[PDB]
Amino acid sequence: MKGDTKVINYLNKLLGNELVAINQYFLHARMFKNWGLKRLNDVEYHESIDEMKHADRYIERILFLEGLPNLQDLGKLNIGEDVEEMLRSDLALELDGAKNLREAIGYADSVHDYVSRDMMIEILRDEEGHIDWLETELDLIQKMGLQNYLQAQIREE
Amino acid sequence: MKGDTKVINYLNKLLGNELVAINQYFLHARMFKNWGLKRLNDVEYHESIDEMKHADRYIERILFLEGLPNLQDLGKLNIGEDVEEMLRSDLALELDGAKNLREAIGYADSVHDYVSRDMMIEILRDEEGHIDWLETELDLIQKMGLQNYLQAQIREE
Amino acid sequence: MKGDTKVINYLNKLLGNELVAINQYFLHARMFKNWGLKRLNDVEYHESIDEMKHADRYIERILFLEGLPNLQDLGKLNIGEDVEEMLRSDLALELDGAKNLREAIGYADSVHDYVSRDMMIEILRDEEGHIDWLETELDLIQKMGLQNYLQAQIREE
Amino acid sequence: MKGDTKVINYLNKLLGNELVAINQYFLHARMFKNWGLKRLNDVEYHESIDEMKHADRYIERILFLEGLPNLQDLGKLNIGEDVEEMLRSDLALELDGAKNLREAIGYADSVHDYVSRDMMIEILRDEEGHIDWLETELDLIQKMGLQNYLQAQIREE
Amino acid sequence: MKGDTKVINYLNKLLGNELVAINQYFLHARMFKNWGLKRLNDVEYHESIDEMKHADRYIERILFLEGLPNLQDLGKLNIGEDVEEMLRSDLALELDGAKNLREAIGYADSVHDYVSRDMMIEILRDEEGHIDWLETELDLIQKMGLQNYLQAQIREE
Amino acid sequence: MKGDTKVINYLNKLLGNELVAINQYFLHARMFKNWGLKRLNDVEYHESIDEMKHADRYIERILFLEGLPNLQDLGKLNIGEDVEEMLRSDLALELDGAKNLREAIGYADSVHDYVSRDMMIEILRDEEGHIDWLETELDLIQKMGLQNYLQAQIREE
Amino acid sequence: MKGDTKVINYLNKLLGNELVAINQYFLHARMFKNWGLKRLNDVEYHESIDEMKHADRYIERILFLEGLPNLQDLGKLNIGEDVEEMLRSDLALELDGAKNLREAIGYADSVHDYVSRDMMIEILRDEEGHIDWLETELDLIQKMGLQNYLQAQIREE
Ligand code: HEM
Ligand code: HEM
Ligand code: HEM
Ligand code: HEM
Ligand SMILES: [Zn+2]
Ligand SMILES: [Zn+2]
Ligand SMILES: [Zn+2]
Ligand SMILES: [Zn+2]
Ligand SMILES: [Zn+2]
Ligand SMILES: [Zn+2]
Ligand SMILES: [Zn+2]
Ligand SMILES: [Zn+2]
Ligand SMILES: [Zn+2]
Ligand SMILES: [Zn+2]
Ligand SMILES: [Zn+2]
Ligand SMILES: [Zn+2]
Ligand SMILES: [Zn+2]
Ligand SMILES: [Zn+2]
Repeated sequence: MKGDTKVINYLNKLLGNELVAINQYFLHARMFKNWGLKRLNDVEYHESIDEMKHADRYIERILFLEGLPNLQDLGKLNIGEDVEEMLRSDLALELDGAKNLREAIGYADSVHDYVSRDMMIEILRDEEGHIDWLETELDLIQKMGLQNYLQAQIREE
Repeated sequence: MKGDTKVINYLNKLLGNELVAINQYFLHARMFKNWGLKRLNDVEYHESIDEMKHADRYIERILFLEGLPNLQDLGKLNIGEDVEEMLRSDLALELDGAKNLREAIGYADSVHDYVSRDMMIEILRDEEGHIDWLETELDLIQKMGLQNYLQAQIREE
Repeated sequence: MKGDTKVINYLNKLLGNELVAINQYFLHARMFKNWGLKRLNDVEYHESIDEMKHADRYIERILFLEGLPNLQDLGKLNIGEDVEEMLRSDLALELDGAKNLREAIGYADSVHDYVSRDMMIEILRDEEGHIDWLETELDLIQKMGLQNYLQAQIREE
Repeated sequence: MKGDTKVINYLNKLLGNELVAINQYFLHARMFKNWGLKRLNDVEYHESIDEMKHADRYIERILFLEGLPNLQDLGKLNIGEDVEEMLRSDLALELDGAKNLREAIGYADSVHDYVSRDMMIEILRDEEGHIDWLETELDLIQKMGLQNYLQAQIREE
Repeated sequence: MKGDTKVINYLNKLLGNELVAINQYFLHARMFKNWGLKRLNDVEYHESIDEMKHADRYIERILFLEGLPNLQDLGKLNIGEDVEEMLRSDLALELDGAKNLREAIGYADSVHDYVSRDMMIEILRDEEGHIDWLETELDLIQKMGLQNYLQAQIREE
Repeated sequence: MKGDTKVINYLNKLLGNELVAINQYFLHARMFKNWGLKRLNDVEYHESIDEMKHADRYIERILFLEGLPNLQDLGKLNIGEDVEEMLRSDLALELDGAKNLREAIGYADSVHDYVSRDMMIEILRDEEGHIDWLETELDLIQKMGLQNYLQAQIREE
Repeated sequence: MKGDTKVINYLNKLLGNELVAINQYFLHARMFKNWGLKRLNDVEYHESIDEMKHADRYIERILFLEGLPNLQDLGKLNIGEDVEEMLRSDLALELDGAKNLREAIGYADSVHDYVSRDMMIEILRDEEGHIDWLETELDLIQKMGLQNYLQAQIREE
């Protein structure tokens, strides 16, 4: 069913955001796992899988709309070297992604692509969940101190 | 069955205390949940449901005695901005509540409303349990320090 | 994640509507139960619980958006003294609430708060169910007459 | 297998009767559900479904006989505005349809289409059950009065 | 254990109230069953049994206190001839019995018979439930009229 | 609850679309079944049931909004005579219906009927699935040729 | 445990080959799904998951050896527009990848990194499975012709 060209361009842009987040969260999860921070590996691994499922939904929607999914153009990763810097980099990426989502959702409504919009709102709700988790962990580091915070990560929850 | 007017007035006063406590505990619980303090969310939410059940018991008893439950006049909430201030505010509210309960219990006995009295003694028992929990947590903060105490709240028990 | 100030104000106003509805429905449920109208007790009790669940969603959303939930300012209850008066008061209240809901949903969209919008649309759907139930009962009183209507309430459904 | 032209014409006539009855019973059922008359929604929905299965049987039989089922020419619905008027309209429609069935059954026998005949007799048996249910409900309205009658419809059977 | 003489006298007075109520409720229940009012037979039979368990508790307590249970002096029954008169007679009897219970409870406290007191308060709680059921039924008769009220009694609940 | 008059008009137009689609998908299904194309019978039968469920949602919504469902005015069927023509006819009908949905969804938003809008977006989502299925089948016929395509339809999936 | 620098570089190169394969196979899988070729969607999806699992083993090994996994530099995708082109492209990618693997396995042995070698031989055996499946499918297209081959993909296996 031929979709609106600019809607397909926005979906490719959001797919590009999910591709960056997949790699960044998956690498962060295995860095945490290597350091023995099991709880953080578990959450970040599951965050990584959520972004993979988001990428799948964009890929299928784009193809349904008769566009060409662009899995070629990976954007900048910001890996970071310590726990706080890693979580802050994830959070910055998420806030940028939500901004792009909000734009695409408004546009999709104005051209009456309500099914693309409905899918993007469900994805945005998941992203707000990822944001909440990141903001909360960053705050906990501040309130209990990094040493207590790291000790809390060693067992799976 | 027409009840004593002053007993109905005391029951409405106690109902009013429960209404404040329901709101204060429920909001505290969701504040803790938002901060990622799961154990405190769990306990405060259950303390909140306990007060809801107390409020139910007063409402039914007042109607049985042919009075008019007053759910309109909400007393002052004292929310607080940090863990210790919140728990201290719940404790202050509970202690004021137990005082009113003791007074009503004595009076119900004087006019031979022993069933309203039996109900109030059971609620007072529950309130002494909320007080015990609050006092103990405040003492733990002091003994282990705030950072260790916060760390201990992040997993459910 | 910092929310739009006016969205938070709308959320607090809708929360205020839920708090009124919780109390009014709960007290009506127990009045019905005291009169031995078990079926009306059951339905009104379940609507009060639905409104409690709505209040909880507003509270959690306001806190996530970094605002202050206002559980202090209870609006006017209109209790009523007989079955038809009580149902009509619940109806007027629902209709006023639905009006404020529609206004907030439109505004959430203008500022791209699509998750708050998506939440409030699910709550609106629930409110339209409460309205449908109230309007239907009111029409049944008219069609079968009050005595038959009361008779049909004495057994739980 | 090439069927008799007039038999196919009769089958299309009866299919037309079924298509009117599907819509009329379905709409009556949902009108009853909207009014809170659950018992009547339940019966009329199930009659609607009976008529749908009758239509399916005509369609398949016409196809087997190498004819063209006509689902295009919808006959006149008579919806009605209150319970008695709705039931009486369903009854008039069923009586008309039974008269057409009797004629078609006679004709199928004279051209030796005994399988079309046997199908139509099983459908006529179901229609006589529909007529019996309608005649009985209308008589109950008279005997107990409309107010008691409507009260009797509010719960599922 | 030798009990207080007046406490035993009060226990025998209350036992006497129970013995009247057993007979009156049992006979009312069977009168209702004979008339085909099954719901009322069911409730009144179960009230009869409650009173029997109350009597058993008085008998055992008087024996433990080294007193002589008096099952000889049956007080006045007031049976009544129609549903409302029967219920109103049960209610008057229960109100009288509650007044005697209140007096005995006050007295047991002043002589430090706290276990007799605790038993009597549990019995008073059950009696207030009996009073509530009666008051509610009598009000239902008024609100829906006697004919609808009797119709509502023909099936078991 | 009194709905917006133009919303009810749109709901009636959409209902009219579903009614055409019910009949056309149902007749196509049984034509495939008669031809021994069991796979196509199964899919088209399930699409017809999907449109019946859509039609039920429109009817209940219009009644809730105090409108009159119009099941009388059946639009034009285009049945077709061979597999490819029938599929193309279903596709043209679906695309016209999706255009009407988009218009109604926009309008519903402008008058704040967010629950009617929410219902229509779910239905649109289903229609886009119908569309995808039809487009895919039509492309398969071209890719593998009609003879292989027919062969693939004889067994149930 | 500090690994050999050139081993880590080989590991990063092979991880790069997996990242290309994950994307190419996943998009191919969803392209097949869109065309209604379910059997091809299923196999290519499961091959993509295989590559994801390989990527994970490289990442974990590189971190264990204290190197930095490079998930930033994505190599050239060759997507293709029809089934045969897409399969040939996956085949070319696989053969290039197996070449890089053979080279790395040899070198791991020269520097006594036998655990890296053991991991890479297991991945190579999986890659030879992917190669076998692709060569086999390409040969089937030529032996049965593309129309029959496409017909054979529409049902899942
Ligand atoms: C186009 C990019 C990718 C897409 C679309 C994608 C997609 C998916 C999907 C749909 C699943 C199934 C998840 C579920 O439903 O449970 C999955 C699983 C998985 N993915 Fe990816 N993924 C991508 C990239 C990656 C990358 C780069 C890694 C690198 C580690 C990875 C690692 C995994 C792992 C370990 C699993 C679980 C496999 C298992 O044990 O079953 N994925 N992926
Ligand atoms: C008049 C004031 C209230 C009364 C009398 C009341 C009463 C009740 C009662 C009786 C229950 C059932 C508890 C049980 O048996 O487990 C309940 C549950 C609940 N209440 Fe309230 N409540 C009141 C106010 C509130 C408020 C202000 C909130 C705000 C959030 C709230 C939130 C809840 C929640 C989330 C539940 C659990 C419902 C569930 O099962 O999911 N209540 N309440
Ligand atoms: C009119 C006179 C009385 C009648 C008609 C009556 C009748 C009955 C009946 C029909 C039962 C149920 C029996 C069964 O099927 O198991 C019962 C139970 C019982 N009765 Fe009576 N009774 C009378 C007087 C009394 C008195 C004076 C007592 C003094 C204690 C008494 C004590 C009990 C007790 C303890 C039970 C068993 C209750 C339970 O635990 O379920 N009854 N009676
Ligand atoms: C107003 C229009 C129609 C409406 C509203 C309607 C509605 C429905 C509904 C709600 C169901 C039950 C679906 C489920 O939940 O599984 C159903 C079933 C069915 N319908 Fe219709 N339908 C309509 C027209 C038709 C027509 C013209 C046919 C012609 C055959 C038909 C044939 C059937 C059949 C065979 C079933 C399944 C019956 C069974 O075996 O239980 N319907 N319909
Ligand atoms: Zn995402
Ligand atoms: Zn995310
Ligand atoms: Zn309390
Ligand atoms: Zn408390
Ligand atoms: Zn609500
Ligand atoms: Zn509501
Ligand atoms: Zn029929
Ligand atoms: Zn019929
Ligand atoms: Zn007793
Ligand atoms: Zn009693
Ligand atoms: Zn549809
Ligand atoms: Zn459709
Ligand atoms: Zn691989
Ligand atoms: Zn491979």
